[PDB]
Amino acid sequence: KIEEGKLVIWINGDKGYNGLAEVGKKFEKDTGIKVTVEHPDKLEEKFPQVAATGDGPDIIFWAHDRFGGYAQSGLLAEITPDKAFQDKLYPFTWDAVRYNGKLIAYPIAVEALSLIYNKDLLPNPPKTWEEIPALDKELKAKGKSALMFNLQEPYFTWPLIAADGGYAFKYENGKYDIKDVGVDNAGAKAGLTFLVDLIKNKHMNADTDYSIAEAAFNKGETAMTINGPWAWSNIDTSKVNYGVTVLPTFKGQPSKPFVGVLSAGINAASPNKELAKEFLENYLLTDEGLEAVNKDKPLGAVALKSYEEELAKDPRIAATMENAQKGEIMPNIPQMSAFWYAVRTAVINAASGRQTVDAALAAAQTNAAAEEHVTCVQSILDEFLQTYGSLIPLSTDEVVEKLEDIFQQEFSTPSRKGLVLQLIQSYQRMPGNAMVRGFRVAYKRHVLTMDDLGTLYGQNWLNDQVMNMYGDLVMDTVPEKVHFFNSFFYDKLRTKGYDGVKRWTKNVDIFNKELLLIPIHLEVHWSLISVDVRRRTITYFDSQRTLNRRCPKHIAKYLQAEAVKKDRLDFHQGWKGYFKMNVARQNNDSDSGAFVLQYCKHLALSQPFSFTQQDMPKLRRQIYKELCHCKLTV
Amino acid sequence: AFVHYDKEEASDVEISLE
Ligand SMILES: OC[C@H]1O[C@H](O[C@H]2[C@H](O)[C@@H](O)[C@@H](O[C@H]3[C@H](O)[C@@H](O)[C@@H](O[C@H]4[C@H](O)[C@@H](O)[C@@H](O)O[C@@H]4CO)O[C@@H]3CO)O[C@@H]2CO)[C@H](O)[C@@H](O)[C@@H]1O
Ligand code: NA
Repeated sequence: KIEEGKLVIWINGDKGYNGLAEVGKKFEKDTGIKVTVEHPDKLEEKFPQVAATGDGPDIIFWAHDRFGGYAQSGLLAEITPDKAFQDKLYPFTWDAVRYNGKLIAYPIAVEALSLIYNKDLLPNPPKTWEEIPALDKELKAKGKSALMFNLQEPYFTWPLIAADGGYAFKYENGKYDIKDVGVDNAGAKAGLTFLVDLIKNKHMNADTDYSIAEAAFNKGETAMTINGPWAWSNIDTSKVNYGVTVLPTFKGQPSKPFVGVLSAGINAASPNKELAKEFLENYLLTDEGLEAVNKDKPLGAVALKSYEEELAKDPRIAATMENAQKGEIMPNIPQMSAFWYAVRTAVINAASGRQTVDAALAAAQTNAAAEEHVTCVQSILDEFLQTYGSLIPLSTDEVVEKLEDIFQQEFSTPSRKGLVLQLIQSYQRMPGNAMVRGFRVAYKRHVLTMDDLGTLYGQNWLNDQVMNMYGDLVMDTVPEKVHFFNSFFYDKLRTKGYDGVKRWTKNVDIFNKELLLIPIHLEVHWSLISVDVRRRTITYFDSQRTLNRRCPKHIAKYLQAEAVKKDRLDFHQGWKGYFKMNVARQNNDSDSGAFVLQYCKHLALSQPFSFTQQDMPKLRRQIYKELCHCKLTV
Repeated sequence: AFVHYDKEEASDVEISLE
């Protein structure tokens, strides 16, 4: 969980996290509060998963587009600044961080892609996309390339798509229409087709990512690149004399870059909400603090008017703002994440030749407008399949509760719980969604495949492997008091007396234990033997209230023999046999193994508990889950 | 050698080990 008295921050690695750490050091010098600054990979995906359970950071930094999804899930706490403080920042930045009338994060600064070019290779850089191909032929002859930039994230490739009319969500009459998506209209098709034509003309490489392009440009091996303010510092250090200029225009229209607002939200499970208020308002959002972060890796056009007016004189900031005005500001709705995913796959597949432009955008079109609840159920059941291998242990209520958490809506009313069930059933009916190929569980020597976990479904007969591993779990839950003989013990002892099991207990002195559990597998029926070592009693459990008279006699002969061969003759005598009364009793012929495992569990744990034949569907699911966890359910 | 018990006796039933 989250520690109290310490502030812990997440911010992406391409920002000035060291510069922010200097701000935290001052906070610690003036208040005694340690401030930790971490930059985990994939932190935007992580923050939901951990903030749901109370863990995670005190403060979360990301472009505003993600925060809708967080506020939808109750993960962000409401920002409460003075009107005095709110006047200090440009109003349209507070717009980026307002979700359904509430403020959910502090704006920090404004980001937009621009065209960064090598002044010495290319004193006059192209104004249009269309003239770049010939330029690249002219430079490749000189030994170097025209352009390189990140082709693995769609934020970089989007402006070309949106130039001739690509868009994400129609913004009409104040609201975003999430059913009207512009990722396969002919303008977006036009943009991406021009791009993939560059890949097929060997003017750019389809595998280029952020690191490759940055190295190319800063080493002077390529004359142009596309990036944000954060890149500039690493070029100040390089060989290159660079400028920041307007992006080229595709089909006479400006490239529309999506504009992000770096925003610091607050975890709703944070015990340090006041501390984060103080840090963000009075240390970070000052001229001094933004200066620190800006010097490590630039922020761009900061929200704090006072410092922005001092930075605005920079030609690079001016260029970034020009590109911003020609673009469109990112939405902050929860569907934005689903939009970005859809486009990332479409670009990568189109440039890799695995899909056409028209088909990749056909796919992205449907996914970006997909019903949010449906895709959530898809993800939940896919994760469940990866964890437990099948949907055998799945409870419908389980899915219902997860959805209630995510969307902060009710789902248990009949009309809604029924929709959840229908979605689950459609998921199950698709191919490959039944079980995981090669799914495995490994606990010490034991191994279970889906052929073993399958015996827990419905009214199937549990097999030897399931029973033996679950017994080892019961024993290892209280191992100084319990020892568990596997199912093969009894058949040997019955046939060949003590000599067939005389080497069974390797180094185990069963007579220092309190309880020994011995399953009894005959044909298809499972029974159980329970030895109370302290009281020297042998006791036979049958879920059908039928005693096997010879079984406890075999057990008794074995126990005396073991007392002889282990020099434990103080345990040689006093044994009495019992047929157990007042326990659960099956009505069918097929739940016997489960009855026995439950008997064992509640003999070992000695907690108040009862169950019945009618509890068996629940308990079967529970046993499955305990096995996969390699832990019993306390 | 098996024995079925019709009802549920009050306490557990002591049985022979020899
Ligand atoms: O599984 C695929 C990948 O999934 C993850 O990437 C996701 C993100 O989680 C989404 O949030 C989104 O990313 C957007 C992002 O929200 C948006 O701000 C913008 O990011 C800019 C940003 O403004 C700027 O501050 C700086 O950090 O540069 C970013 C550009 O990379 O655009 C992003 C998309 O380009 O969608 C992506 C998937 O495309 C995960 O992070 C990956 O590791 C994973 O492979
Ligand atoms: Na750094």
